[PDB]
Amino acid sequence: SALQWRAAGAATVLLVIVLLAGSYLAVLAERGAPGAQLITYPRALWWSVETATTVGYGDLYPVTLWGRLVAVVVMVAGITSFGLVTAALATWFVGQEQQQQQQFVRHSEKAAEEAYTRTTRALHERFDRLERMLDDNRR
Amino acid sequence: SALQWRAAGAATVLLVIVLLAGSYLAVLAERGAPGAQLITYPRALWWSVETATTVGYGDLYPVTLWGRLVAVVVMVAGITSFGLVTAALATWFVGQEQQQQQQFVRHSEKAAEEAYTRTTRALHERFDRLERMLDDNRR
Amino acid sequence: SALQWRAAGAATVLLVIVLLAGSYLAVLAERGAPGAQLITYPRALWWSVETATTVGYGDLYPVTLWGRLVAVVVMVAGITSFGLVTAALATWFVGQEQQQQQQFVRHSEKAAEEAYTRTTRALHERFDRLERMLDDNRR
Amino acid sequence: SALQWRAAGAATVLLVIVLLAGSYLAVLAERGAPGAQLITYPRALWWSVETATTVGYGDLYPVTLWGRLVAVVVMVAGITSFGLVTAALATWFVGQEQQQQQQFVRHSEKAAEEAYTRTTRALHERFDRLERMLDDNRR
Amino acid sequence: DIQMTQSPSSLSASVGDRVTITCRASQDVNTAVAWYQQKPGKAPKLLIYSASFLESGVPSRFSGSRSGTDFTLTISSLQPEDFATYYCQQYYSYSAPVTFGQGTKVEIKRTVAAPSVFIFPPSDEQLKSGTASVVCLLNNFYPREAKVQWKVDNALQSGNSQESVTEQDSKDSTYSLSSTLTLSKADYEKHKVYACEVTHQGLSSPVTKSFNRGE
Amino acid sequence: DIQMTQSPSSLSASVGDRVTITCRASQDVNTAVAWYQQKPGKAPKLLIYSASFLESGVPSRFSGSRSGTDFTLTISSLQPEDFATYYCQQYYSYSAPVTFGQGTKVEIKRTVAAPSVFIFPPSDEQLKSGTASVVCLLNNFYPREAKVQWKVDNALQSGNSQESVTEQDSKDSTYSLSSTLTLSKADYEKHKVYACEVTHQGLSSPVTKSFNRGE
Amino acid sequence: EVQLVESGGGLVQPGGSLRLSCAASGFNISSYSIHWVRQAPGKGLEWVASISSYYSSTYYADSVKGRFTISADTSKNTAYLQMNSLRAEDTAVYYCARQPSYHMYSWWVALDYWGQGTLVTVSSASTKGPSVFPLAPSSGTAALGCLVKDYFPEPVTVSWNSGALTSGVHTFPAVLQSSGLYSLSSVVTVPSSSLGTQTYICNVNHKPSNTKVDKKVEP
Amino acid sequence: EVQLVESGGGLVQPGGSLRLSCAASGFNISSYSIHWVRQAPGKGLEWVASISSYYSSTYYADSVKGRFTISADTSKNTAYLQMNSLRAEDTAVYYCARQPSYHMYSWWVALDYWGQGTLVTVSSASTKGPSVFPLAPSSGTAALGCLVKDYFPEPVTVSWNSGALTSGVHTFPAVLQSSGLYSLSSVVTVPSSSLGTQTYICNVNHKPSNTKVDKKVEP
Repeated sequence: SALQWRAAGAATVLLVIVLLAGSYLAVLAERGAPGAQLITYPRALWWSVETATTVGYGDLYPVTLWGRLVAVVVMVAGITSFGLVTAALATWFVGQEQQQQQQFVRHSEKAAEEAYTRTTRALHERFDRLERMLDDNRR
Repeated sequence: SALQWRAAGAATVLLVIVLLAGSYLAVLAERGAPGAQLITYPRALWWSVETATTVGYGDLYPVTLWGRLVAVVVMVAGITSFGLVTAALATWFVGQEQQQQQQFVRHSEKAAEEAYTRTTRALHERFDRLERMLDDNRR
Repeated sequence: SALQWRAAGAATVLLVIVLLAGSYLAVLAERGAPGAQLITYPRALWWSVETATTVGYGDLYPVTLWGRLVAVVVMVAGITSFGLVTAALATWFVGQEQQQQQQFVRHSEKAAEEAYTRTTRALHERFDRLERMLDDNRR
Repeated sequence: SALQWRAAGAATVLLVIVLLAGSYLAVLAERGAPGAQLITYPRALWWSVETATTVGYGDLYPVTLWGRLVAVVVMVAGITSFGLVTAALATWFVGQEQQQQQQFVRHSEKAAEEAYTRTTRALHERFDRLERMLDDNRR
Repeated sequence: DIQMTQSPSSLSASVGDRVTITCRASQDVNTAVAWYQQKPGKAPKLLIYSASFLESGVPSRFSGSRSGTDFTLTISSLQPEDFATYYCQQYYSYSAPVTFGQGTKVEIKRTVAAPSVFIFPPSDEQLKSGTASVVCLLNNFYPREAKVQWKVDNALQSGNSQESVTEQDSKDSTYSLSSTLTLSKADYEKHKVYACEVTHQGLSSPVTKSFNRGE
Repeated sequence: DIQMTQSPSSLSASVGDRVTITCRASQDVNTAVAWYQQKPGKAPKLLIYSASFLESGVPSRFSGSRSGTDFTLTISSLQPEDFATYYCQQYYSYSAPVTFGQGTKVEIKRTVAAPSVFIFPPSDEQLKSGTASVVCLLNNFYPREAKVQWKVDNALQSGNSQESVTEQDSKDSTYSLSSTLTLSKADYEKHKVYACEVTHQGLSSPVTKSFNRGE
Repeated sequence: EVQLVESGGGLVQPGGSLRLSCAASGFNISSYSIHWVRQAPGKGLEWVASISSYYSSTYYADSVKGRFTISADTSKNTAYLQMNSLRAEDTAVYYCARQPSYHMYSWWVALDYWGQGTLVTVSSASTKGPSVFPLAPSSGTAALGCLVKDYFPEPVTVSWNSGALTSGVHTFPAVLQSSGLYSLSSVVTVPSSSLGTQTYICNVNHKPSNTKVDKKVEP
Repeated sequence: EVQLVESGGGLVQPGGSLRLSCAASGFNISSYSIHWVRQAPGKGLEWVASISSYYSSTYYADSVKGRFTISADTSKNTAYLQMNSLRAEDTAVYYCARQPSYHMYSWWVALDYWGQGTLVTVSSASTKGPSVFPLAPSSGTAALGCLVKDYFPEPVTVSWNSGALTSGVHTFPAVLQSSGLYSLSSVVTVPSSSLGTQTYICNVNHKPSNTKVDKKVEP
C-alpha cells in the first residue's frame, strides 16, 4: 500500500524482468554462435550481471545479431536501478532534513506568532489609554 | 514532443552518433593492426557498447594509435548519458517537489500577510472608535 | 565531532568488508572449478576491485555457484560507496551554501523585523505625542 | 569563475595524477611478471583508461602485488571526476536557480517595501486626524 | 467588562404620573447608555441613545439624565400606553458592547377589583380520553391578588390546580387569573359537586361559582 | 508646515514702561509657543513655554497670553536690563517643533544726544599697497538715523562707501555710525578735496568734516 | 424600507447544533454591525454575540465561548449566529439588531432596529400534539372559549374565526404542567344573544408539531 | 550640572562638507531630543534639523534637504549635524539645544537649554592675517583709532593696551567687502592733551590667522 514500496519495490521487481530476459533471451541466441559459452542459461547467468553494473568481465558474451539488441537492454536497466536506489536514500535522510526544517519553521514561526501578536496586545493597550485619557479627563 | 523528449530523446539519438562513430572509425583503423579482429564494422559494433557503459568484455578492441584516441571519446559519452538521465529524473521528481514548494509558500505567505492585515483593521476599528469618543462627544 | 566522516569514512570502511569478502569467499569457492585461476587469495585480490567500480577486466573471475552470489554483493557496495562520497561533497559544498542561507535570511529577517519595529516606534512617538496634546492641555 | 573551476578544474587535474600514477607505477611493476605487456608505458596507456571509467577491456593489465595497489588508486579517481563533473553542472543550473532566486526576492521584497511602508504613511495620516479633532474642535 | 444595575425591578403608578428609573454602572461609561421599552411579545423599542438624546420618533415625555455613572430614565405625564418593561443598556465597553440591566416593569395601579368568576365543566371528548379537567376563570380584575380554591363535593382539593394570569391589559389594566382543576375521569365521576372558591381584594362575599355534573 | 509672524520688527521705549509683543500663527498651534530673549552675543534665553507659564527663573514682569492663534509677550515695568532681541517660537507642528518668528528687538529710547563728525585721511602705508581708504566717523549719537554722503572735490560719490554702526551703549545709549570711502590710490590722487557730508535728526547744519590730500 | 428577519430557531435536544440567520433588508450589512440578543423565556434581555462585518471583527458574550460563532457573508446579506454545544439554558427568544459601526455619529444611537426573533428550544423532550376541547358557556354577558391542552413545545396561536371575533378575547399565557407539555385556554366574553345567533370557533395552530384545528363552539 | 557643547564649526569653501558635534553633558541624550538652530551672521534665528534619539526619529528644515544629516550616537553622548553641500548662505552661528521628548509634561518646556554655538563660515575666500593701519587724529576731544582691514574669516579682537584704554572705545562691527575679506575699524575719543602725553596703541588678534599685532597711533 506504500506508493514508496509500490514505486521502489515495484520497479526492482520489474528490474528482475530485465535479469530474467537477459540470461534468458541472449543466452538462447548464444547456443551456436562462433565463441558461445553463453550457450546454457545456468552458466550464462554471469552475463547480465557484468552487463547491468557494466562490470564486463568476458567469460560470457555474444557475437550474434539479435543477441546484442537483447543485451543493450540489460545495461540500461543497470543505470535505471542506480538512479532509483540513489533517490530512495536521498528520500530518508532529506526526510530528516525537512524534519530539522520543521523544527526550524516551528521555532521561527512560534516566535513570529506569540511574540508578534503580543504587539497588538499593546496596540490596544495604548489605545485603551487615550480612550480613558479623554473621558477620564472630561466626562 | 515535450522539450524533456527534445532533451532526453535528443541526447539519446546523439548517443547513437557515438555508437555509430565507435564501431565505424576505430573498426576501420583496426583493419591491419598487430591483433585486429575489430576489423569489420558489423562485428566490431559490440565494441562501443562495452566502452560507453564501461562494461568492457574483450572480444573486440584495438591495439592501434589513432584507434585508441577515437575510443576514449566513446567511454566519455557513456557517462555524459548517465548524468543526463540522472538530471531528468530530478527534473520531474523535483518538478513535483516544485508543486510542493509553490503550494506551501503561497499558502503560508497569503495567510501571514492577511494576519498582518487583520492587525491593521484592528487599528481602523480602534481609530474610528476613538474618533467617535471625540468631537462627537464634544459637539 | 564530524558525523560526515562517521557516515562517509564509515561506509568506505564497510566497503572494504565487501572487498575483503569478495577476494576471500569467491576465491576459495574458485580453487577447483573448471577454469579456476581465481584460486589464490593474494592473486584473486584484483577480482573485487574490477567488481565494485565494475571495471571488469577478466584476468580473475569465478564459474562456480556460490562464488557468484558472493560476487554480486561486491558490485553492490561499489555503487553504495559512490553515492556516499557524493553525500560528503554535498555535505561541505552545501555547508558553504548553508553559510549562505544563514547569512542571507538572518540578514533580511532581522533587517525586515526591525523595519516593522521602526514603524511601531513611529506609533509610540505618535501616541506619546497625542497624549501631550491631551490632559496636559486641559490641565 | 569562483571556487567552481578551482574545485572542478582543480580535481580533474588531480584526476590526471591518478592517470599518470596508473600507467607509470603499475606499468613498471609489470615489466617481468608472468604475462606482462603492461611493461611498456606507451602501450600500457590503454590500461588506466579502462580502469578509471571502469570499462575494463583486458588487453592491458597486471598480475603483480605493487602493480595492483597502484591500480585501485586509478578507478577511484575515475568516479571522483564523475562526482566532480556532477558538481560543475549543478553549479551552472543552480547558478541560474540562484538567479531566479534574485528575481523572486526582489519582487517579494519590493512588494513588502513600498506597499508596506505605505501603511506608515496612513498610520501618521489618522494620527494627524485626531491631533486635529482635538485642537480643531477645542482651541 | 462593565456590569449594570437597573432600578427597580418593577413599580406601580397611575396614568398622568411622573415615573423615573435609575440604573447605575459598575464602571465609567461616558454616555453610551440607551433605553428600551419592550411591550410583552414584540421586540424592544429604542428610546434614548446618547444617554442624553431620544430616538427619532419617541414621545416627548421620555427624558434621559446622567450622573457620570448613574443614569435615569424619566417619564413626565405617564400615558395609558406606556405599560411595558424597560431595559437600560450601555454600549461603551470593549467586550463590545451591549449590556442591559435587570429591567423595570411598569404596570399600572388602579382601584381594587373583584375576581368575575365563571366555571367550565370537563369537555365530553376530554373524558373520551383518560382524564377530565375542570376550569375556573376570573375575568378582568385588579390587584393580581387572588386565591381560587377548589371543592369536590364541598371538600377542598390540594395541589392539583395550576394557575396562570394574563398580563396587565393595555386598556382595562386588569389581571385575569385562570385555575385548572384536573383529575382522572375515574376520580371525576367518583364525586358530583364541583365548586370553585374565589377570594379577593374587592370581594365582599367570596364569589363561588360551580356546576352540577351531567345536568 | 506652520509659519510665524512676530510684531513688530523692533520698538522704542523707556524703562519702567509696559511693552507687549504680538506674534500671530499661520495655523492651529494650541499652546506650543515659546518666548526667548536673546542678548546680542550669547545664546537665547527661555522665557515662557506653554504660551502660558514662564521658565523657572524668569523676572515676574514677563507675561504670556493667547488668543488661539495670536500670542503676545508682555513686560510690565520694563527694567533697564531687558534690552535684547525677542524671539517667538512654536513647538506644536509635526515638521519638528521649532519655528521662530522674525524677532522683535527692544532698544531703549532716551533724550537726544550729540554725536561728532571726524574724518580720517588714508594711511600712508595703506597707499603703499594698492588702495587708499578715507573714513568718516560719527561718534556718539542718538537716533540711529544718519545719512553720511561723501564728496571728492565736492562731487558726490556712489556705492563705494560701506557703513556699520555700534550697538546702543550701556551708559550713553548712543549709536555710532562709521562710513568708509575706499578708492584705488590712482583714483585717490586723481582728486584733491575729500569731504564727508553728515545729515541727521539733531543737526541744524549738516556737519561737514573734510580735508585736502597731502596737507 | 429597513427591517430584520431572524430565522432558523427550532427544537434541539441538549448539546446539539443550530444556525440562526439574520436576513437584513434595508441597508448593506457591509457597513453595519449585527447583534444577537436572546431573551430567555420569561426572563430578562441578554446579549450573545455581535459582528462588525466592516472591520473584520466579532464579539461574543462571556456567557458563551467555545460554543457560539457569529459570522457573516456580505455577498448575500445575512448574519448567522452559530450554536454548537447547546445547553438546556440556551432556550430563548433570539433577536438580532443593528447599530451603525464606528463611523460618523451614527454609532451613538444604540441598537437602532431589531427583528422579531426566532425561538430556540433546547430540551431532550420530543414533539407532541395535544387536542383542543370546547369550553361551553351557560346562563347579555356570556363567557366561552377553547382549551389547547397537552402540547409541546411552545408556542400556539389562538384566533377565533379568520379574524372574526377580535374583542372580548383573552388568550392566556401558556403554563407548563408537571407532565412536560404546555397547556392554555383562550376565553372570550360575548353577548348572550349570539350563542344561538352567532357561531363561535377557535382556530388553533401549533406549528412546531403540525396541527391545524378549528373548533365550533355552541351552548 | 547640565550644559551643551557645539564643536566643529570652521571655514569651508562653498559646496564642501562639515560635521558639527553637540557634546551633551548633564543628561542622557538617550531620552531627549537635540535641536540644531543656526542664526545667520547678523540676521535672525533659524532652525535646521533635530533628532529625537529616543523614538528612532529625525526632522530637517525645509531649508535644507538632501544636504544635512542630523544623527546621533548614544554610546558616546553626542548629536552630530552633518553638512554636505554647503552653500554660501549656510554661514552662521550654529547652536544646539534640547527639549524633553514626548514624555511627561516636560515636552511642554521646549528648547530648555542651548549651548554657545560654533561658527560656520562657507566662502571660497581663504584665511588671512589682518593688516592694521593707523587712523591719526588732528585738531579736549580728540578722535583716533585703528583699522584691521582685509582679514578673514571672522572674527578679530581690538583692545587698546591690554585692557588699558577702556572707555571712549567704539570698535565697530566687521563688514564684509566685495573682495571676500572682512574689514573693521576701532575708534576711541580721548582728550587732546593726551596726544602728546599719553601713548595709544591698538592690540589686534585675528585668531584664525594665528596672527596678532599691535600698532601705535603716532599723529
